[PDB]
Amino acid sequence: KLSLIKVVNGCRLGKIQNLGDCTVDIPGCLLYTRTGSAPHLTHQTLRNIHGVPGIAQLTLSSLAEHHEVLAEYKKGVGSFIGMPESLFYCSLHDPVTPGPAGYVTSKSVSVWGFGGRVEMTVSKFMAIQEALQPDWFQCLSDGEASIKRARKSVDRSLLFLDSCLRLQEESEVLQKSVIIGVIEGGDVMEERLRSARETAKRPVGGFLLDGFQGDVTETRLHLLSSVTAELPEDKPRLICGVSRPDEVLECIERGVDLFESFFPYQVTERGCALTFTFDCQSFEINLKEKKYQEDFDPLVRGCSCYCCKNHTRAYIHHLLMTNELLAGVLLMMHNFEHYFGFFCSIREALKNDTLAQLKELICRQM
Amino acid sequence: ESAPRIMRLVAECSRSGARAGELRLPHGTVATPVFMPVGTQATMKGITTEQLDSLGCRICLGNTYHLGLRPGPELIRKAQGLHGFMNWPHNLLTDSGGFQMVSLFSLSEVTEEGVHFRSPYDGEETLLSPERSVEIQNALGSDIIMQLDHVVSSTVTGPLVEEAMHRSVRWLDRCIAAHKHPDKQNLFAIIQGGLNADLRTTCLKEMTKRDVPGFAIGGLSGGESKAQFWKMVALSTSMLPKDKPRYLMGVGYATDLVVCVALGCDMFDCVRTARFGSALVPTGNLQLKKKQYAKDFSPINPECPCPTCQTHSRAFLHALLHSDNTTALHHLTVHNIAYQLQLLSAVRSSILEQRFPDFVRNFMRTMYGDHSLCPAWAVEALASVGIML
Ligand SMILES: Nc1nc2[nH]cc(CN[C@H]3C=C[C@H](O)[C@@H]3O)c2c(=O)[nH]1
Ligand SMILES: [Zn+2]
Ligand SMILES: [Zn+2]
Repeated sequence: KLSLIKVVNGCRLGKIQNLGDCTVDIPGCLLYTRTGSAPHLTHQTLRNIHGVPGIAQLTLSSLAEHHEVLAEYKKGVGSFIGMPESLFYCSLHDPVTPGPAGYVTSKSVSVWGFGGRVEMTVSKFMAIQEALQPDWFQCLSDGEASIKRARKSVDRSLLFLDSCLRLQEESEVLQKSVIIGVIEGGDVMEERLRSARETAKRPVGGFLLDGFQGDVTETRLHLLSSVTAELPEDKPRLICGVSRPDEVLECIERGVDLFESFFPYQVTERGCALTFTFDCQSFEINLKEKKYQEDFDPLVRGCSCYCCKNHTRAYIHHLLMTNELLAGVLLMMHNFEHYFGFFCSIREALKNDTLAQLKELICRQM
Repeated sequence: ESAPRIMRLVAECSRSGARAGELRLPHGTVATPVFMPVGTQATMKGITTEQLDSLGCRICLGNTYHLGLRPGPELIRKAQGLHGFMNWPHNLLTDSGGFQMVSLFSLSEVTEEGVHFRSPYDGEETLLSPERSVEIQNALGSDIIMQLDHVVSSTVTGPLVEEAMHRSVRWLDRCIAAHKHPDKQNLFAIIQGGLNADLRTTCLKEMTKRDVPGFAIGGLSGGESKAQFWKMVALSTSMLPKDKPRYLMGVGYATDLVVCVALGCDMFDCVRTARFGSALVPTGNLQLKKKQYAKDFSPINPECPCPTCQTHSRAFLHALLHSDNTTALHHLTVHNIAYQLQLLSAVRSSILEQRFPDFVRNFMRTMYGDHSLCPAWAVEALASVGIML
């Protein structure tokens, strides 16, 4: 149940209900995870971060190769990885490490985890989801269309969508799981509208806007707003591969609700800390730089995360130079806290009608 | 007119040498016997100050040689000492900087002036005198500092053993004279003398004439036989003052710990099994990379209160060891430190409750089985202090 509050300049402010029956604020982001954990964080350290999303993103690519053990476990992936109190959306691909392209046919899609290619027909896909038991999952889809190749991306995804719906209708396990429809069609306007209008015909719980990643062209942004125009209002709109703050804001203006949070993880992995301001009148610093060796300030003055309240730039610099994993822990805590705080500021700006100002504040720092 | 004692004894076993005490240190009182993890081992594996505190750690080690390289003593000075640099509020113990974690390829021969470091590719050498070792540890600001000693392997023989032992006495005196603020840091002597009972006896007799707040037992755990190991430990505790702490360096195996507590030791350190996938348990260890754990959905130890055992299954740890090894190594290191701290907490509770002999018998029974299956040296060491199995 998606209940809106306002649509200020095409931006959807609201909350999703009946999830138990937990809730998720929109616009918002999903907690990014790799192979069943928020990277470098635990239950304890995650509890201190403020504004943690209600729902966490898992990827088939990192879990598919663990099918056997999970089916034996029976109680689903959330319980298996030790955080059963959380909601999980299971997408097909990891946004950071998607794997080699060109293995999609009208009959199977392949993902790569730590080991070897896991090729999945519809049956195998649904059999894996029966073991994972996520609350939401992306339906199997062809997102590799990037003219005649775009027509196929729609039809394969339509074919996968209806087969998965059939199998879900007769699977007791997947009854309480919500399928997300996937809009394809690549960069061909005609197919995007077709995928949009045809996927909406089916009773999916939400929509995934696939193939809009950057390298984000204003051409793609036009397709995006044209696609969201064909989509109903009462259903959530997710997007994949869009996480940088300026891109997030462009997509929110065009009706997109939910975002992946892989951006703060990427910042962490290169030894960097988010510093961009998101409240009042450079977006990151590289803690490996020698200028931080004697800098005893926190990463961000006034930040409330455990890293900033209790550790210095100097210390984190040292930890990176000696490759201690505590560096990645403290950077992940700060970067997630900063990024979730950024989304809190978006929802507050929408409430107060100041999103245009926040966009200029973000875009002058990126 | 001796110096004030930093330890008080709260209970003693009537048969054995087991002691339960408290160390009144500038960053808090520490219950003994105590296992002291290396702080950088935990942080290298992503363990925070909060997590290490949460496990019950109240004193941990800093490695002076490594800290002297990165970030260096001057920077730790500007950072307000090691406590401020790493944001650690409890106690710290640092070594002299001349031996621990120093590669033999990096050392030239010891002289009376001190230890000599070599720099790569025929570069110039660096001296570490006893006076400079104390000054470095003054800058680190740790609560316990160790004398600079002349360390030789426990399996070296010949005149070098006696030579190094006597130089260690002389360097002790120089460290005492250099340490101008015993009201702020506690300097410990280190007994040497190898496996030579006469040399170690001499080192014990002479070093205890120096009024330092505590005594460590060095030179052991370097490949000697177990027969010789425990007899040297017992020789040492028989001559170290009862009213000061006994710190046994480089002993961390659970069975060794329990036996050495029974011989009268108070503090322990040891360096790492988590990298092989091993989880410490009361029957020894679990090798979680083995296929038999792939579908084992129970925790490492249902009675372990560590965050790994209250959150995760063997099956999940087994999957991560393969798929996300860095993450698994965090979880295993947290549990392995927890196990060591819980072992010593349980040891301490048994001495306060006057049931240490029964605790040892339960420990050995769980760890080995019948008396015949227990290590022969441990049976003999324990029998020498009235604990029969
Ligand atoms: N300074 C100092 N640090 C120390 N750490 C551990 C020990 C005791 N065990 C080491 C010494 C000799 C053995 O071969 C073993 O390698 C020690 C010491 O005797 N002196
Ligand atoms: Zn912060
Ligand atoms: Zn545990």
